[PDB]
Amino acid sequence: SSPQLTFTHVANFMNDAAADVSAVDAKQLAQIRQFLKANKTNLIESLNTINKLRSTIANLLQINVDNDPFFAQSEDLSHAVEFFMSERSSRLHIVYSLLVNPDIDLETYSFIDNDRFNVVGKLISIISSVIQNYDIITASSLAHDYNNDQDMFTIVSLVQLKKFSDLKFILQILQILNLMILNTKVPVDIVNQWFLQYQNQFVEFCRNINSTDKYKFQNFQDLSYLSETLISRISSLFTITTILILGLNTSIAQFDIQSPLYMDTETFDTVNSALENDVATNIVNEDPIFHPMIHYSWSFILYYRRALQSSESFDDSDITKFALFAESHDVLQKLNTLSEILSFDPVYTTVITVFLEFSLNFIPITASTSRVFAKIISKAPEQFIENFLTNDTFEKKLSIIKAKLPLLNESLIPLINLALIDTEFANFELKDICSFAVTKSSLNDLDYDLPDLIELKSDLLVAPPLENENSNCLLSIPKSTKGKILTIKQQQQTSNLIIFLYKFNGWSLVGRILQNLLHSYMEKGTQLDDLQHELMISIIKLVTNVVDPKTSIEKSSEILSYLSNSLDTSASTINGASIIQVIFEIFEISLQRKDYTSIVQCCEFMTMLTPNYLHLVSSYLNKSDLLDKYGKTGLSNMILGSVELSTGDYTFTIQLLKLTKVFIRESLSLKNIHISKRSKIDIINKLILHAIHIFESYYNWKYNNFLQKFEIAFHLTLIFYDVLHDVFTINPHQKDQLIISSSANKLLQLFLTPMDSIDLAPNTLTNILISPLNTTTKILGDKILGNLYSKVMNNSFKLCTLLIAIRGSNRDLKPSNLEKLLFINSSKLVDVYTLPSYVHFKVQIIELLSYLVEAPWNDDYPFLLSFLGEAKSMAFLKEVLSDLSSPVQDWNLLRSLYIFFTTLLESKQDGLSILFLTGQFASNKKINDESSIDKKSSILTVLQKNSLLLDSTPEEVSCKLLETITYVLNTWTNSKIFIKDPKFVNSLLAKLKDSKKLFQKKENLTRDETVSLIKKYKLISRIVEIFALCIYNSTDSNSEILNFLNQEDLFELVHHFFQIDGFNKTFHDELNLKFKEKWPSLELQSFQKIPLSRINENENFGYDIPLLDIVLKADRSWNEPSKSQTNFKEEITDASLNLQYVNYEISTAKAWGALITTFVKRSTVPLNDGFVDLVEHFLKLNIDFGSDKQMFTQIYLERIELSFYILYSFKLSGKLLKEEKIIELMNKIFTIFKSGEIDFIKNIGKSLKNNFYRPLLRSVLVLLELVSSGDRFIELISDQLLEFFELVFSKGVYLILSEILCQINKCSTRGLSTDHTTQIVNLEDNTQDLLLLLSLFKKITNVNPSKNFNVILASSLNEVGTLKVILNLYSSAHLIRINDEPILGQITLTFISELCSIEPIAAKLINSGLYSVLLESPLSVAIQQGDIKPEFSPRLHNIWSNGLLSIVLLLLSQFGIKVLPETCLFVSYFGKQIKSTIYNWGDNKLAVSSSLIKETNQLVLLQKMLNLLNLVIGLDSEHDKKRLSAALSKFLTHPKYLNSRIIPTTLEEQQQLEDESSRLEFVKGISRDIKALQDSLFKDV
Repeated sequence: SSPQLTFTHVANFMNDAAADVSAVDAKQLAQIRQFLKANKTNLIESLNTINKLRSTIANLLQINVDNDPFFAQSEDLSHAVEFFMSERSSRLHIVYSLLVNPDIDLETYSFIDNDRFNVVGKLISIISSVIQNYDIITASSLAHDYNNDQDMFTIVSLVQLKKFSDLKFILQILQILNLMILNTKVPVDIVNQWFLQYQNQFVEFCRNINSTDKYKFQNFQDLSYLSETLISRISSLFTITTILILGLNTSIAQFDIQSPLYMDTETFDTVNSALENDVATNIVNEDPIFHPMIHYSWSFILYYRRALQSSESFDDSDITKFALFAESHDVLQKLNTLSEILSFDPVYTTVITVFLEFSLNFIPITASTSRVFAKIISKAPEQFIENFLTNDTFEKKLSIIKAKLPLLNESLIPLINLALIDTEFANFELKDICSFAVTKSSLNDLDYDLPDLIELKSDLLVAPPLENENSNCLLSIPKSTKGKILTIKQQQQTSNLIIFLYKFNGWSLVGRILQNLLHSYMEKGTQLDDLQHELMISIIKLVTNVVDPKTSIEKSSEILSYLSNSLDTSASTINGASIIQVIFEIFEISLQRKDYTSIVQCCEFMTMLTPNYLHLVSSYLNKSDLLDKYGKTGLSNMILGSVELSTGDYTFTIQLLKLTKVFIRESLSLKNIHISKRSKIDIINKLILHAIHIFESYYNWKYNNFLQKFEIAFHLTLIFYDVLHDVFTINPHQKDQLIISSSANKLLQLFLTPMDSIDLAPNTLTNILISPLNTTTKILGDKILGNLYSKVMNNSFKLCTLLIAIRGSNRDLKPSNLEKLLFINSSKLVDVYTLPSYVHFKVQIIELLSYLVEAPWNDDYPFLLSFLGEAKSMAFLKEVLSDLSSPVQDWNLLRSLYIFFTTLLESKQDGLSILFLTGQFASNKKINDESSIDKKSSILTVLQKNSLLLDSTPEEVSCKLLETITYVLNTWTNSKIFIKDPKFVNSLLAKLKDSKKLFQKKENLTRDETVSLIKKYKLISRIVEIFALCIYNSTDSNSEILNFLNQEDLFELVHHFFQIDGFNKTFHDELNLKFKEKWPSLELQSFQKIPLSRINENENFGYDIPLLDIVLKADRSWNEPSKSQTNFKEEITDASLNLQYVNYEISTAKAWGALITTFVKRSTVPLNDGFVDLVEHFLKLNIDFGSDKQMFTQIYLERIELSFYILYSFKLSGKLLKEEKIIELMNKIFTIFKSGEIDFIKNIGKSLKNNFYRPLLRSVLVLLELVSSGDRFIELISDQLLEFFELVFSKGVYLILSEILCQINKCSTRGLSTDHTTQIVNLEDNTQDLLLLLSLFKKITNVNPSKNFNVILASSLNEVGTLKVILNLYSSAHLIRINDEPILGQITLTFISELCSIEPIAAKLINSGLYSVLLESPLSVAIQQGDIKPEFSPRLHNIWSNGLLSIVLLLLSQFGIKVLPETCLFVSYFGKQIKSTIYNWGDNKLAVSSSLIKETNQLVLLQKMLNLLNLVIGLDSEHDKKRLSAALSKFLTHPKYLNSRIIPTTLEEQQQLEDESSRLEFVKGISRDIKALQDSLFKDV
């Protein structure tokens, strides 16, 4: 059936597409909109709804069984409950997503806009219904007691989850309702319903749940503190909703009087009566029914409403009672607490800011009010802050403060508090103060002349604000200063003040006041007044805002200069006077006295001071005692152990972690070279030590605020990952250049530990990974409350993946304990994978599993199937199958699943792979047979289904699908279920044919064009690999691939895939050069990426852009290049794509070569002319020096091999081809073999790279086997053939034999190393000298050579020198023993016979006298000694005997009477062996074989031939022939005697005797040959 979409998946998709709607796939977007248009009423209306355990939980859910079929038949009831919660939350997620961004579906959005207030009323009714059944029925259901205890625990846990989910549901509905009713005119019906159900149901519920004074484990503060945390948010949101319904508007920053509430005279009465009833019955309960904000704002609403009308009647009877109530209930601190609780969303900050701006008119600005305003308003958006600061009422109230400014509590403290709103506003109000107000008890001390206009006739000394009494510092007012005297009460609804106009700076005054406060801080001690202490903290915070990096370094420096003008010069610890030193002294004193607020504020100051002033922070951290110094515990640990571990607040720890993050990032920069490396290294090491100390213990602390625990783990996992990533994934050829290398090494040592280790860092990481299975983590970590937990989790997943990758890249590192922990906790990750509420954690889990499986284990291998089990593995398979087959699917999830399948197929996890492929466990291996795959529960079915959607599927997903298919095909299975339906092969062929976008490839490609080319290459490589496998496994079943390969125009399509021309060496070399003059301290290769794994194959080429951004963040040339300057960012981005392009081009060339090779191997029919054209193309490509740049010289080798085998395949078939192409190929192969990248002449290549010229040698040998090419181009043919012949033969033979001389004696002063055993397998003489050279010699001699060719050959041989090296190698054979026998002489005779076969060479060599020279050798004398028999060395002895007889016979036959004396002396010297053989044959007891018959026939042929061409002992006299004939008559009559005398001494003789014996052939050959020769002799005589 159809899987059908669910609300959770649609909500996840809309969350993904909430940023950019156009960025998502258009078809998926259209299908999502089609789903939305069908479900328009089910979003909200379906929420409304007006065997004992299942009935109890069904009553708990307040929904019928048949209403939820998924809940009905779910085996695990917890899964059904989780699914129902997820669907209920996802409906409102969809509604909120539509409200926030209407562009997702404008048709469904309009369904809400036209029915806005009906939806609002429905939301209020739903909130009331949820509150009604929150505890009335759930508590009764929990109170039930049937039997068992595990069921009771499960029911209790489910009830607690349901209650917390109900609270989260209320929070969600409140968020949506506040979004809807904002800046809208609320009808009086909604107002009445809200003001009725708020008093009737909401406040009592909140108070009852807050105080529960009206199963033991997992019910402590881990549970009770949760409800108190949620109820506070719920009450704050009720307060905000009540404020919004009254008519607050953020567009005008004022209450909307024209709302229907105030135009109705009856609904106004109900609200007024409700507030009056709340006021009049307050004292019974100290907490009012309505928040003091509501009464406090109603006071102003009533005042404005009365002022709009004419009559007022009573004034204080009704207007002022609400104000008095609010003031007596401490409205300001309640407002501050309300602002603090609602900090998660920025809208409520705007609401409170506009409320404060509205209330400005009725509030005089004082110390407490200014403090509250600074605390609240400073977090508002910039536009609302500007609106508040530009208000006319605020300006008028600020002018009064600024009038009489230097009065401490009156004006100075409120102005300092107001300065904490905006930095530019503070600068404007503090830079140019132009008023000085002085109060004096006695007027005699002032010499002023005279109604308020006075003048000063002398200089005046006035003590500055908060000046020490003993200090001599005073402020001087010059004479002739106009003054104004004020002695009357302030005119708003004071002492004798005198105000002079005096232009002075306020920053200097504030700095002097701060120094004075420091002096009293270290004099009195810790008993400083709160007013002074808070003034000090406020001044420190103001300077912190001043020194913020958001300010320009110039103006920050100017302000800090202003702040230090009036400081005392008595201090001399550091030259000059600075406010930074004052704040540092305050920090040290506060650290000594354990003052939490002061240290927190100073740590914030020092955290924000780092980016622009690092030479001060580093110096302080060196001098201060906050960090450990040589075995001495620092002040930070003293505070953490005593103060923070008892109070439960860890603001200082989080501030320290933030400082660590900022310090590391600023130290990695390039503008901080003026700071020494050693200080930075020491400080970074100390900070990393502190961070590691914090990491191993924070998880067991007690937290008053739960979010703080998320704020710590977020900062810890963010520091480790950056340090490890910047070091272990960059700079392949170095390991310690970066300043953070030591910290990275120590972190790697701590995280990766051997098996026996028990270190707590891997345990903490693993505990973080499996957190979502906790109840408190499920509740607090939900996305409704916030997204900090999700960031924590993705950081942890990234860190764990990076650690596994780093370990896997080193063979020396043994398997770590973290991987064993992950293997043990592997069934706890499948649980997270299958959780309905966690669908944004699937890709990361799958990637982690793939990385874990890919890791190599040497000693012992852990099996995933053994850890998961039989039940947990099947659930994983079901979830994976459900994910694979969905109507709408995520591309990232599909890609990750394909990568996971590919990785699992390569690994040794055979059980899991078998389960995934076949759907059944590997334990039942007997089931494996034909049709033994469960089609319903196998990945193969889904692979087949998705393989046909190549056009719709994106190219990455399809290419990885093809990788998985190839891995399935090549090794795991032989039955090709894929090719049963030809649709797959047809789709592959269509993609290959229409993939012709590879035409231009050069015409100034853009970035997107290059990316598309890369993807196309990646797809085509996999396609041709699949085709190669399909054609190889089956010869003729895939007739369509054969037809595609047999087409006429294949060559034009495939010829460009074998050429690699997409690399720009000049571009890649000028970029590296130009990077070292702009920034000479850096080299571009330092930022090169390191490939750690194939799972991250896409991001493995080029340079790291984030690291370059970190290093060069402060450089203008990197960030804002000019028009006349190069753009290094874009060039580096381009250079990273070229490497990937070249890599995939080479891969595609390799795959195409493999496919063509495997096609040519099997084909038997004659090939087309397209392959001749392809061979010509390959040879020309090698002509143009395809390896001069050393561009992956295996392309050269594969081209050579392809050309050789295509040429060789023409021998098996006919292939009648013209001689012109033969000549072209022959000339091109000569030009390849001479000079160029090949190293045959230099003799260096032959010893090492013998594969670069041996295919060429066989190609030359077998290409000449075609029709003889010696007629048409006989001139060029002869010239090229002679050149190639001499160049190969003379040089190779001379060099090989010179090397042999080197191993036997001193050839070129290299040294003498004569020995029986040397080098390996005759170097190349075994193959390169006798397999090819003599064969090509014979081919030329069989090619009808001309006399002029022989003459030129002889001339070249004389120029080189011949047969001297032959005698030298014969002496080598004398001095070299192989298998305890001299075997190198078997080829000397062959070479001699080949040389002597032709007349000119033989005639030229005989003049040098080969006979005596070869006879003088000791082996020749040993052979001449006689008594040589085949019993000793049959094969070799017959070989040399036949060789010498053949050469003697041929020379005698060819040459005339000028050689007869030489032959006569040769046979006289060699006659002893012949006589011994004759005597042995006459005496019998000798093994005679076919070789002996051949030797006897050759001797007989030489005899009478040395006679008639006018000696031979044993054959000259006729008596010898008579005796031989008598012996012949004796033995020829007894074949059985000959068979008995025959002894098989040769393998061929043994084989012949085994098969029907050999006596018949032996006797027949002997009889025929001997009778013929005897008849010839008798006729001649």
